[PDB]
Amino acid sequence: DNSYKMDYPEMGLCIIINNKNFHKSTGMTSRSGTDVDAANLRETFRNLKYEVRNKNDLTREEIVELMRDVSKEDHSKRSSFVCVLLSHGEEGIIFGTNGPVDLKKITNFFRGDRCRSLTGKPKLFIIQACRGTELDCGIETHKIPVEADFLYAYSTAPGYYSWRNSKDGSWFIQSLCAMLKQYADKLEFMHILTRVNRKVATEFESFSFDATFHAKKQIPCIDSMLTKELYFYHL
Amino acid sequence: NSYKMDYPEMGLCIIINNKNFHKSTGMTSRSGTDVDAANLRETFRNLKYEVRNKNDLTREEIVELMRDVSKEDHSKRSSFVCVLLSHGEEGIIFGTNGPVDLKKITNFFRGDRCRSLTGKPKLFIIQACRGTELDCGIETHKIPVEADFLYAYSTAPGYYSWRNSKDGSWFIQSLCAMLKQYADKLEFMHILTRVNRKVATEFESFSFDATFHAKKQIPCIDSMLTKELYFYHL
Amino acid sequence: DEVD
Amino acid sequence: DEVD
Repeated sequence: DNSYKMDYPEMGLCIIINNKNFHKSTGMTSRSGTDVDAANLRETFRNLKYEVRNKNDLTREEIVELMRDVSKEDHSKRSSFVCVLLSHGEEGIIFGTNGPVDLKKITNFFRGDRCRSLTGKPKLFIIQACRGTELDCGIETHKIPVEADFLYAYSTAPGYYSWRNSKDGSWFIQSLCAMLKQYADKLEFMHILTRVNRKVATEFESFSFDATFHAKKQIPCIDSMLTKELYFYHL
Repeated sequence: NSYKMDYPEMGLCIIINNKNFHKSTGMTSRSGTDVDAANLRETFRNLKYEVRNKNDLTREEIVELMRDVSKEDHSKRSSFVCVLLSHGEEGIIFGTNGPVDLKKITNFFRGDRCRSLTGKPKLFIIQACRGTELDCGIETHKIPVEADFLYAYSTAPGYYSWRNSKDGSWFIQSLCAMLKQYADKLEFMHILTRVNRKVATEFESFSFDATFHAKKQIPCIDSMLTKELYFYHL
Repeated sequence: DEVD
Repeated sequence: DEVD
């Protein structure tokens, strides 16, 4: 059993939280282009046969409540769980429309001992958010652990900004959807994400009238506590 | 696509084995770590790495060692491996006399600071605490300067990492066994996933102290690699 | 391009 | 078994 069982009746839920407009208390910019991301993800995971639920502009209270409620559903007939977070962020932190919440508080509901119908099933958290404010200048070329079976697909390295394009969407979500579309019927998930890493690292470079933000680079970060290989196809 | 691993040399494997700590730090001796260091030496020798074992380094000696190694000419080397065996906290590895930021160590190998490793995989294998949480378990320019690093952590963020005084650490035991079994068959992320499964399923702590008994561990693969890594070429 |  |  080197591969997760992915032939349950349902692939599972894909929760997309798309935070675009932020309250003035938190003081934050609108995240132009994130609607492109949310739509790309909806279509991408629809074609992978996930039950997609799009949510927009949730407060941090609403994020925690949504995650609590979803973790209390019966996932028995579901192979996996996916949550995509599109928002501003800091290291370990995602922003509701009205302020920060620790990622650990969101993901804890899905721990092996707290969401029993997902125990032993892959729980994927895909995070398009800053992890800090560094820029990458680039260079010219039998129990199981309660924390097991999580994958965090971070858009950027710890400590760094994550780049978004107001017309095309974020670099990471653009590349993620493109690689899932091309390779989900061929490659194991870590190899898909490695191609995402390559695509973001090599094909994207910032263009800015402000020299301090110009010609910058990005590498995503795959954080796997999975115990098996993950294939989105069957047979 | 796959990293080019047919350079004349696979590369260096630096093993820092901290067992004995200065009395004034209050840190305990890490019984079992010599088993890890010898297991790692043989495992990476078999993979044709130029292994260098270092033992009981101060925080000063760790920084100087890594600065010096990053200043070597790696042009004929396919890859670089560093294994850290010590006490730790999140983001921190301990020399014998105090802490070192992991970032300080790895920054020497950034794509802009070690040009002869640019575009080559840089693997940091870390057997150390990331905190004090216990897992009770449940019954069942052209490229980024941060690109091409992989951090293979023994344990999840925030958690203790377990070591057996006779057999070595759970993670290094499992890493060496999976490399020995699968390095001629599987891509590296798939090897580390087997290591994840082995640690998560086969190990459980036995302790006379109820607080520390029947606990579990899941390692954490942190990949900023841009290609698949295979230890067999041609 | 913008940061987020 | 011991913690590091």
